Amino acid sequence: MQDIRQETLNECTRAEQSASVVLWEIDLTEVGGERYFFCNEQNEKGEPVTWQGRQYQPYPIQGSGFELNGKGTSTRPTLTVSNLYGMVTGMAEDMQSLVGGTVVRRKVYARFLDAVNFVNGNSYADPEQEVISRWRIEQCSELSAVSASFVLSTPTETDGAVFPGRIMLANTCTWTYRGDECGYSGPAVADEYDQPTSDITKDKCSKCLSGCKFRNNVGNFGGFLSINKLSQ
Amino acid sequence: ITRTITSANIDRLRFTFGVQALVETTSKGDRNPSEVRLLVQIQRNGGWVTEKDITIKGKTTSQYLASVVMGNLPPRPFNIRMRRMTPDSTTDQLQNKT
Amino acid sequence: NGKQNTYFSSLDNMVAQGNVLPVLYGEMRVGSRVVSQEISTADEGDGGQVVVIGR
Amino acid sequence: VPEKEAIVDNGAHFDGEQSGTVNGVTPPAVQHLTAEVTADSGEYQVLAR
Ligand code: SF4
Repeated sequence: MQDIRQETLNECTRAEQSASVVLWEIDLTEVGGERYFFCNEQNEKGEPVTWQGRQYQPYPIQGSGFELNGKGTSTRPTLTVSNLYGMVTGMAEDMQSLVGGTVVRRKVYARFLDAVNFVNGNSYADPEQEVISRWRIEQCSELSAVSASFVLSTPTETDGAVFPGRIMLANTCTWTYRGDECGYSGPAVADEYDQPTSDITKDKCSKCLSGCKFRNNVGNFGGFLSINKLSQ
Repeated sequence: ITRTITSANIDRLRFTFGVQALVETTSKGDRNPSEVRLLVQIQRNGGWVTEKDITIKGKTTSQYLASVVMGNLPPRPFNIRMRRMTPDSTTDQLQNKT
Repeated sequence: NGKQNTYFSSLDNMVAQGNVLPVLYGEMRVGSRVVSQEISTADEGDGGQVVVIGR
Repeated sequence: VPEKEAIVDNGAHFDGEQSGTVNGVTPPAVQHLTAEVTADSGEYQVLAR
Protein backbone atom coordinates (compact mmCIF):
# COMPACT_ATOMS: atom_id res chain seq x y z
CA MET A 1 0.00 0.00 0.00
CA GLN A 2 1.38 3.38 -1.03
CA ASP A 3 1.65 5.98 1.74
CA ILE A 4 -1.03 8.25 0.30
CA ARG A 5 -1.76 11.37 2.33
CA GLN A 6 -4.93 11.30 4.40
CA GLU A 7 -6.63 14.23 2.65
CA THR A 8 -6.28 12.49 -0.72
CA LEU A 9 -8.00 9.43 0.74
CA ASN A 10 -10.79 11.57 2.17
CA GLU A 11 -11.24 13.06 -1.29
CA CYS A 12 -11.32 9.57 -2.80
CA THR A 13 -14.10 8.37 -0.51
CA ARG A 14 -16.40 11.37 -1.10
CA ALA A 15 -19.60 11.00 -3.12
CA GLU A 16 -19.01 14.11 -5.27
CA GLN A 17 -15.41 14.90 -6.18
CA SER A 18 -13.36 17.56 -7.90
CA ALA A 19 -11.62 17.08 -11.24
CA SER A 20 -8.64 14.74 -11.50
CA VAL A 21 -5.59 16.23 -13.22
CA VAL A 22 -2.67 14.21 -14.59
CA LEU A 23 0.57 16.17 -15.00
CA TRP A 24 3.30 14.91 -17.32
CA GLU A 25 7.01 15.72 -17.04
CA ILE A 26 9.41 14.41 -19.68
CA ASP A 27 13.00 14.37 -18.43
CA LEU A 28 15.83 14.31 -20.98
CA THR A 29 18.70 15.21 -18.64
CA GLU A 30 20.49 11.86 -18.89
CA VAL A 31 20.34 11.87 -22.70
CA GLY A 32 21.50 15.49 -22.99
CA GLY A 33 18.39 17.62 -23.42
CA GLU A 34 16.26 19.84 -21.22
CA ARG A 35 13.26 18.67 -19.22
CA TYR A 36 9.81 19.38 -20.68
CA PHE A 37 6.54 19.82 -18.78
CA PHE A 38 3.10 19.26 -20.33
CA CYS A 39 -0.55 19.04 -19.32
CA ASN A 40 -3.70 18.14 -21.22
CA GLU A 41 -5.78 21.26 -20.55
CA GLN A 42 -5.56 24.88 -19.41
CA ASN A 43 -6.79 26.23 -16.09
CA GLU A 44 -9.95 28.21 -15.42
CA LYS A 45 -8.30 31.55 -16.23
CA GLY A 46 -6.92 30.41 -19.60
CA GLU A 47 -3.29 30.10 -18.46
CA PRO A 48 -0.87 27.19 -17.99
CA VAL A 49 -1.69 24.99 -15.01
CA THR A 50 0.43 25.85 -11.97
CA TRP A 51 1.39 23.07 -9.55
CA GLN A 52 3.98 24.14 -6.95
CA GLY A 53 6.05 26.39 -9.25
CA ARG A 54 6.35 24.14 -12.31
CA GLN A 55 3.68 25.80 -14.50
CA TYR A 56 2.94 22.82 -16.73
CA GLN A 57 2.13 23.94 -20.30
CA PRO A 58 -1.07 22.97 -22.17
CA TYR A 59 -0.48 20.37 -24.87
CA PRO A 60 -2.49 17.38 -26.16
CA ILE A 61 -0.96 14.40 -24.36
CA GLN A 62 -2.45 11.09 -23.21
CA GLY A 63 -1.02 7.93 -21.69
CA SER A 64 -3.03 4.72 -21.37
CA GLY A 65 -2.35 1.16 -20.31
CA PHE A 66 -0.67 1.63 -16.94
CA GLU A 67 -0.92 -1.45 -14.74
CA LEU A 68 0.52 -3.13 -11.64
CA ASN A 69 1.10 -6.83 -12.37
CA GLY A 70 4.15 -9.01 -11.83
CA LYS A 71 2.75 -12.42 -12.79
CA GLY A 72 3.56 -12.32 -16.49
CA THR A 73 5.52 -10.08 -18.82
CA SER A 74 6.34 -6.45 -18.09
CA THR A 75 3.75 -3.69 -18.34
CA ARG A 76 4.80 -1.52 -21.31
CA PRO A 77 2.34 1.41 -21.13
CA THR A 78 1.70 3.64 -24.13
CA LEU A 79 1.93 7.44 -24.38
CA THR A 80 0.53 9.48 -27.28
CA VAL A 81 1.37 13.14 -27.92
CA SER A 82 0.63 15.30 -30.95
CA ASN A 83 3.20 17.01 -33.18
CA LEU A 84 1.04 18.99 -35.60
CA TYR A 85 3.48 21.88 -35.23
CA GLY A 86 6.58 19.68 -35.34
CA MET A 87 7.84 19.84 -31.76
CA VAL A 88 8.32 16.08 -31.38
CA THR A 89 10.17 15.90 -34.70
CA GLY A 90 12.74 18.40 -33.45
CA MET A 91 13.19 16.60 -30.15
CA ALA A 92 13.56 13.29 -31.99
CA GLU A 93 16.18 14.33 -34.45
CA ASP A 94 18.14 16.21 -31.79
CA MET A 95 18.04 13.61 -29.00
CA GLN A 96 18.19 10.35 -31.02
CA SER A 97 14.50 9.34 -30.97
CA LEU A 98 14.04 10.35 -27.29
CA VAL A 99 14.96 6.81 -26.29
CA GLY A 100 16.18 6.39 -22.71
CA GLY A 101 14.69 9.48 -21.11
CA THR A 102 12.46 9.51 -18.04
CA VAL A 103 8.70 10.10 -17.93
CA VAL A 104 7.21 11.10 -14.57
CA ARG A 105 3.44 11.05 -14.03
CA ARG A 106 1.61 12.88 -11.23
CA LYS A 107 -2.08 12.62 -10.34
CA VAL A 108 -3.33 15.58 -8.28
CA TYR A 109 -6.97 16.34 -7.55
CA ALA A 110 -8.14 19.77 -8.67
CA ARG A 111 -9.14 20.52 -5.07
CA PHE A 112 -5.51 20.77 -3.89
CA LEU A 113 -4.28 22.63 -6.97
CA ASP A 114 -2.47 25.94 -6.52
CA ALA A 115 -4.49 29.06 -5.77
CA VAL A 116 -3.09 30.89 -8.81
CA ASN A 117 -5.27 28.75 -11.08
CA PHE A 118 -8.72 29.71 -9.80
CA VAL A 119 -9.96 33.27 -10.19
CA ASN A 120 -11.36 33.37 -6.65
CA GLY A 121 -8.42 31.45 -5.19
CA ASN A 122 -8.38 28.13 -3.36
CA SER A 123 -8.55 27.97 0.43
CA TYR A 124 -7.65 24.26 0.45
CA ALA A 125 -4.39 24.46 -1.54
CA ASP A 126 -1.86 21.89 -0.32
CA PRO A 127 1.21 21.14 -2.46
CA GLU A 128 2.11 17.81 -0.84
CA GLN A 129 -0.77 15.73 -2.25
CA GLU A 130 0.19 13.76 -5.37
CA VAL A 131 0.87 10.23 -6.63
CA ILE A 132 4.12 9.80 -8.57
CA SER A 133 5.33 6.99 -10.83
CA ARG A 134 8.47 6.85 -12.98
CA TRP A 135 9.00 5.16 -16.35
CA ARG A 136 11.65 5.20 -19.08
CA ILE A 137 10.91 5.66 -22.77
CA GLU A 138 11.58 2.52 -24.80
CA GLN A 139 10.62 3.15 -28.43
CA CYS A 140 8.88 5.57 -30.79
CA SER A 141 6.24 3.30 -32.29
CA GLU A 142 5.03 5.96 -34.74
CA LEU A 143 5.80 9.49 -35.91
CA SER A 144 3.80 11.40 -38.52
CA ALA A 145 2.37 14.85 -39.23
CA VAL A 146 -0.59 14.31 -36.90
CA SER A 147 0.74 12.59 -33.78
CA ALA A 148 3.67 10.72 -32.24
CA SER A 149 3.36 7.61 -30.07
CA PHE A 150 5.83 6.20 -27.54
CA VAL A 151 5.86 2.93 -25.58
CA LEU A 152 7.23 3.27 -22.06
CA SER A 153 8.80 0.60 -19.86
CA THR A 154 9.83 0.00 -16.28
CA PRO A 155 13.27 1.23 -15.17
CA THR A 156 14.06 -2.31 -13.99
CA GLU A 157 13.63 -4.41 -17.12
CA THR A 158 15.52 -7.61 -17.92
CA ASP A 159 15.17 -8.14 -21.67
CA GLY A 160 18.76 -8.03 -22.93
CA ALA A 161 20.54 -9.01 -19.71
CA VAL A 162 22.48 -12.19 -18.98
CA PHE A 163 23.67 -12.51 -15.41
CA PRO A 164 27.37 -13.49 -15.10
CA GLY A 165 28.20 -11.15 -17.95
CA ARG A 166 32.01 -11.36 -17.85
CA ILE A 167 33.78 -13.27 -20.63
CA MET A 168 37.27 -14.72 -20.26
CA LEU A 169 39.08 -13.84 -23.50
CA ALA A 170 42.62 -14.73 -24.53
CA ASN A 171 43.58 -11.58 -26.44
CA THR A 172 41.12 -8.78 -25.55
CA CYS A 173 40.63 -6.69 -22.40
CA THR A 174 37.03 -6.22 -21.29
CA TRP A 175 37.55 -3.29 -18.90
CA THR A 176 36.54 0.27 -19.68
CA TYR A 177 39.46 2.55 -20.44
CA ARG A 178 40.58 4.76 -17.53
CA GLY A 179 37.78 3.18 -15.52
CA ASP A 180 37.93 1.98 -11.95
CA GLU A 181 38.99 -1.53 -13.00
CA CYS A 182 41.68 -0.52 -15.49
CA GLY A 183 43.04 2.02 -13.01
CA TYR A 184 45.04 4.14 -15.46
CA SER A 185 45.31 7.91 -15.01
CA GLY A 186 48.14 9.56 -16.90
CA PRO A 187 49.29 11.36 -20.03
CA ALA A 188 47.87 10.45 -23.42
CA VAL A 189 50.04 7.78 -25.05
CA ALA A 190 48.52 6.10 -28.10
CA ASP A 191 45.58 5.94 -30.48
CA GLU A 192 43.12 3.10 -31.00
CA TYR A 193 45.39 1.72 -33.75
CA ASP A 194 48.51 1.65 -31.54
CA GLN A 195 49.87 4.83 -33.14
CA PRO A 196 51.76 7.29 -30.92
CA THR A 197 49.95 10.52 -30.05
CA SER A 198 49.84 13.17 -27.35
CA ASP A 199 46.45 14.86 -27.84
CA ILE A 200 44.12 13.99 -24.97
CA THR A 201 41.04 14.02 -27.20
CA LYS A 202 42.20 11.10 -29.38
CA ASP A 203 43.67 8.90 -26.63
CA LYS A 204 41.96 5.49 -26.72
CA CYS A 205 43.06 1.97 -25.85
CA SER A 206 43.04 -0.71 -28.53
CA LYS A 207 42.11 -3.35 -25.91
CA CYS A 208 45.13 -5.35 -27.11
CA LEU A 209 48.26 -6.39 -25.26
CA SER A 210 50.35 -3.81 -27.14
CA GLY A 211 47.74 -1.16 -26.40
CA CYS A 212 48.10 -2.06 -22.73
CA LYS A 213 51.90 -2.13 -22.84
CA PHE A 214 51.84 1.44 -24.14
CA ARG A 215 50.49 2.34 -20.69
CA ASN A 216 52.81 -0.05 -18.81
CA ASN A 217 49.62 -1.38 -17.21
CA VAL A 218 50.05 -5.08 -18.03
CA GLY A 219 49.29 -5.92 -14.41
CA ASN A 220 45.62 -4.98 -14.74
CA PHE A 221 45.00 -6.70 -18.09
CA GLY A 222 41.39 -7.84 -18.26
CA GLY A 223 41.92 -10.87 -20.46
CA PHE A 224 43.69 -14.09 -19.52
CA LEU A 225 46.67 -14.76 -21.77
CA SER A 226 47.51 -18.13 -23.36
CA ILE A 227 44.12 -19.80 -22.87
CA ASN A 228 43.79 -20.63 -26.58
CA LYS A 229 46.70 -23.03 -26.15
CA LEU A 230 44.73 -24.95 -23.52
CA SER A 231 41.33 -24.90 -25.21
CA GLN A 232 42.82 -26.21 -28.48
CA ILE B 1 84.13 -20.14 -12.84
CA THR B 2 82.64 -16.66 -12.75
CA ARG B 3 80.25 -14.81 -15.00
CA THR B 4 78.27 -11.58 -14.78
CA ILE B 5 74.60 -10.72 -15.35
CA THR B 6 73.66 -7.72 -17.50
CA SER B 7 69.98 -8.14 -18.41
CA ALA B 8 67.55 -5.59 -17.00
CA ASN B 9 64.30 -7.50 -16.40
CA ILE B 10 64.90 -10.87 -14.71
CA ASP B 11 63.20 -12.30 -11.63
CA ARG B 12 64.81 -15.68 -10.88
CA LEU B 13 68.03 -17.48 -11.80
CA ARG B 14 68.51 -21.22 -12.31
CA PHE B 15 71.88 -22.99 -12.11
CA THR B 16 72.37 -26.29 -13.94
CA PHE B 17 75.37 -28.19 -12.57
CA GLY B 18 76.38 -31.82 -12.32
CA VAL B 19 79.16 -34.39 -12.28
CA GLN B 20 80.54 -36.50 -15.11
CA ALA B 21 80.87 -39.61 -12.93
CA LEU B 22 81.09 -40.71 -9.31
CA VAL B 23 82.11 -44.38 -9.49
CA GLU B 24 85.02 -45.38 -7.25
CA THR B 25 86.93 -48.50 -8.28
CA THR B 26 88.75 -50.67 -5.75
CA SER B 27 91.94 -52.61 -6.43
CA LYS B 28 90.00 -55.86 -6.94
CA GLY B 29 87.51 -54.11 -9.23
CA ASP B 30 84.53 -53.36 -6.97
CA ARG B 31 82.67 -50.08 -7.53
CA ASN B 32 81.48 -47.80 -4.73
CA PRO B 33 79.67 -44.44 -4.66
CA SER B 34 81.42 -41.18 -3.79
CA GLU B 35 80.35 -37.62 -2.97
CA VAL B 36 81.18 -34.05 -3.97
CA ARG B 37 80.20 -30.56 -2.78
CA LEU B 38 79.54 -27.28 -4.60
CA LEU B 39 78.82 -23.66 -3.68
CA VAL B 40 76.77 -21.14 -5.68
CA GLN B 41 77.72 -17.55 -4.87
CA ILE B 42 76.18 -14.16 -5.68
CA GLN B 43 77.98 -10.88 -4.95
CA ARG B 44 75.48 -9.16 -2.69
CA ASN B 45 76.63 -5.97 -0.94
CA GLY B 46 80.42 -6.09 -1.41
CA GLY B 47 81.16 -9.66 -0.38
CA TRP B 48 80.32 -13.01 -1.90
CA VAL B 49 77.48 -14.92 -0.23
CA THR B 50 77.02 -18.67 -0.69
CA GLU B 51 73.36 -19.10 -1.62
CA LYS B 52 73.24 -22.90 -1.42
CA ASP B 53 75.06 -25.93 -0.02
CA ILE B 54 75.03 -28.79 -2.53
CA THR B 55 75.97 -32.44 -1.98
CA ILE B 56 75.70 -35.18 -4.62
CA LYS B 57 76.04 -38.82 -3.55
CA GLY B 58 75.62 -41.89 -5.72
CA LYS B 59 77.11 -44.12 -8.40
CA THR B 60 76.99 -43.19 -12.08
CA THR B 61 79.31 -43.38 -15.09
CA SER B 62 77.38 -40.77 -17.11
CA GLN B 63 76.56 -37.12 -16.52
CA TYR B 64 73.85 -36.33 -13.98
CA LEU B 65 72.63 -32.73 -14.30
CA ALA B 66 70.56 -31.05 -11.59
CA SER B 67 69.12 -27.54 -11.35
CA VAL B 68 68.37 -25.18 -8.45
CA VAL B 69 66.49 -21.87 -8.68
CA MET B 70 67.50 -18.64 -6.95
CA GLY B 71 65.52 -15.56 -5.95
CA ASN B 72 65.69 -12.02 -4.50
CA LEU B 73 68.23 -11.04 -7.04
CA PRO B 74 70.43 -7.94 -6.17
CA PRO B 75 70.48 -5.04 -8.66
CA ARG B 76 71.54 -6.03 -12.14
CA PRO B 77 75.31 -5.19 -12.15
CA PHE B 78 75.83 -8.19 -9.84
CA ASN B 79 77.97 -11.14 -10.92
CA ILE B 80 77.84 -14.83 -10.02
CA ARG B 81 80.25 -17.71 -9.50
CA MET B 82 80.37 -21.39 -8.58
CA ARG B 83 83.19 -23.13 -6.72
CA ARG B 84 84.20 -26.58 -5.50
CA MET B 85 84.91 -27.52 -1.87
CA THR B 86 86.04 -31.11 -2.50
CA PRO B 87 89.78 -31.64 -3.09
CA ASP B 88 90.65 -32.42 -6.69
CA SER B 89 90.99 -36.18 -7.15
CA THR B 90 94.56 -37.43 -7.57
CA THR B 91 94.13 -41.19 -8.00
CA ASP B 92 92.55 -42.39 -11.23
CA GLN B 93 90.07 -44.63 -9.40
CA LEU B 94 88.12 -41.78 -7.78
CA GLN B 95 86.45 -40.24 -10.86
CA ASN B 96 84.52 -37.35 -9.28
CA LYS B 97 84.72 -34.42 -11.71
CA THR B 98 82.46 -31.42 -11.19
CA ASN C 1 23.73 -42.53 -18.04
CA GLY C 2 20.96 -40.95 -15.99
CA LYS C 3 23.09 -38.62 -13.87
CA GLN C 4 20.89 -35.68 -12.92
CA ASN C 5 22.22 -32.13 -13.12
CA THR C 6 21.29 -28.82 -11.51
CA TYR C 7 22.02 -25.23 -12.47
CA PHE C 8 23.90 -24.18 -9.33
CA SER C 9 26.65 -26.80 -8.93
CA SER C 10 29.64 -27.92 -11.01
CA LEU C 11 32.36 -30.24 -9.71
CA ASP C 12 34.74 -30.54 -12.68
CA ASN C 13 37.34 -28.42 -14.42
CA MET C 14 36.06 -26.71 -17.56
CA VAL C 15 37.70 -24.96 -20.49
CA ALA C 16 38.32 -21.25 -20.21
CA GLN C 17 37.98 -19.44 -23.54
CA GLY C 18 34.59 -18.04 -24.48
CA ASN C 19 33.00 -18.91 -21.13
CA VAL C 20 31.94 -16.70 -18.24
CA LEU C 21 33.77 -16.34 -14.94
CA PRO C 22 31.53 -18.04 -12.36
CA VAL C 23 30.18 -16.57 -9.12
CA LEU C 24 30.12 -18.48 -5.81
CA TYR C 25 27.59 -17.41 -3.18
CA GLY C 26 27.95 -19.91 -0.34
CA GLU C 27 30.00 -22.72 1.10
CA MET C 28 30.35 -25.42 -1.53
CA ARG C 29 32.80 -27.71 -3.30
CA VAL C 30 33.88 -26.10 -6.56
CA GLY C 31 35.67 -27.05 -9.75
CA SER C 32 37.01 -24.13 -11.69
CA ARG C 33 37.98 -23.09 -15.20
CA VAL C 34 41.63 -23.77 -16.04
CA VAL C 35 43.79 -20.77 -16.92
CA SER C 36 47.14 -22.59 -17.16
CA GLN C 37 48.53 -26.13 -17.11
CA GLU C 38 52.04 -27.42 -17.83
CA ILE C 39 54.48 -30.22 -17.08
CA SER C 40 58.19 -29.61 -16.53
CA THR C 41 61.12 -31.02 -14.61
CA ALA C 42 61.29 -30.07 -10.95
CA ASP C 43 64.16 -28.17 -9.36
CA GLU C 44 66.14 -30.03 -6.72
CA GLY C 45 66.43 -27.14 -4.28
CA ASP C 46 63.62 -27.08 -1.72
CA GLY C 47 64.12 -23.40 -0.82
CA GLY C 48 66.61 -23.79 2.02
CA GLN C 49 70.32 -23.07 1.84
CA VAL C 50 71.20 -26.75 2.33
CA VAL C 51 70.21 -29.20 -0.41
CA VAL C 52 71.23 -32.87 -0.55
CA ILE C 53 70.94 -34.86 -3.78
CA GLY C 54 70.84 -38.64 -3.72
CA ARG C 55 71.28 -40.93 -0.75
CA VAL D 1 23.40 5.56 -44.85
CA PRO D 2 26.12 5.00 -47.49
CA GLU D 3 28.95 6.26 -45.26
CA LYS D 4 29.19 3.09 -43.16
CA GLU D 5 31.05 1.08 -45.82
CA ALA D 6 34.36 2.87 -45.25
CA ILE D 7 33.92 2.60 -41.48
CA VAL D 8 33.34 -1.17 -41.65
CA ASP D 9 36.16 -1.82 -44.13
CA ASN D 10 38.87 -0.16 -42.01
CA GLY D 11 38.79 -3.11 -39.60
CA ALA D 12 40.88 -2.98 -36.45
CA HIS D 13 44.44 -3.39 -35.21
CA PHE D 14 45.45 -6.96 -34.36
CA ASP D 15 48.45 -7.87 -32.20
CA GLY D 16 50.49 -10.99 -32.81
CA GLU D 17 51.65 -13.02 -35.79
CA GLN D 18 49.58 -14.26 -38.72
CA SER D 19 51.69 -17.42 -39.07
CA GLY D 20 51.79 -18.07 -35.32
CA THR D 21 54.23 -20.97 -35.73
CA VAL D 22 56.82 -19.70 -33.23
CA ASN D 23 55.31 -21.76 -30.40
CA GLY D 24 52.38 -24.08 -31.01
CA VAL D 25 51.82 -27.13 -28.80
CA THR D 26 54.39 -29.49 -30.31
CA PRO D 27 56.64 -30.60 -27.43
CA PRO D 28 60.34 -29.72 -27.58
CA ALA D 29 63.14 -32.27 -27.61
CA VAL D 30 63.93 -34.14 -24.40
CA GLN D 31 66.66 -32.44 -22.45
CA HIS D 32 69.43 -34.86 -21.41
CA LEU D 33 69.48 -38.32 -23.02
CA THR D 34 72.10 -40.68 -21.56
CA ALA D 35 72.54 -44.45 -21.96
CA GLU D 36 74.69 -46.47 -19.57
CA VAL D 37 75.89 -50.07 -19.98
CA THR D 38 76.33 -51.70 -16.56
CA ALA D 39 77.44 -55.24 -15.74
CA ASP D 40 76.97 -54.82 -11.97
CA SER D 41 73.97 -57.15 -11.77
CA GLY D 42 75.94 -59.90 -13.53
CA GLU D 43 74.35 -59.11 -16.91
CA TYR D 44 74.61 -56.43 -19.58
CA GLN D 45 71.88 -53.80 -19.19
CA VAL D 46 71.10 -50.39 -20.66
CA LEU D 47 69.74 -47.56 -18.51
CA ALA D 48 68.17 -44.69 -20.47
CA ARG D 49 67.51 -41.41 -18.66
S1 SF4 E 1 44.35 -3.18 -22.29
FE1 SF4 E 1 45.37 -2.41 -20.40
S2 SF4 E 1 45.27 -0.14 -20.61
FE2 SF4 E 1 43.79 -0.98 -22.12
S3 SF4 E 1 41.81 -1.00 -21.00
FE3 SF4 E 1 42.73 -3.06 -20.69
S4 SF4 E 1 43.88 -2.87 -18.74
FE4 SF4 E 1 43.43 -0.75 -19.42
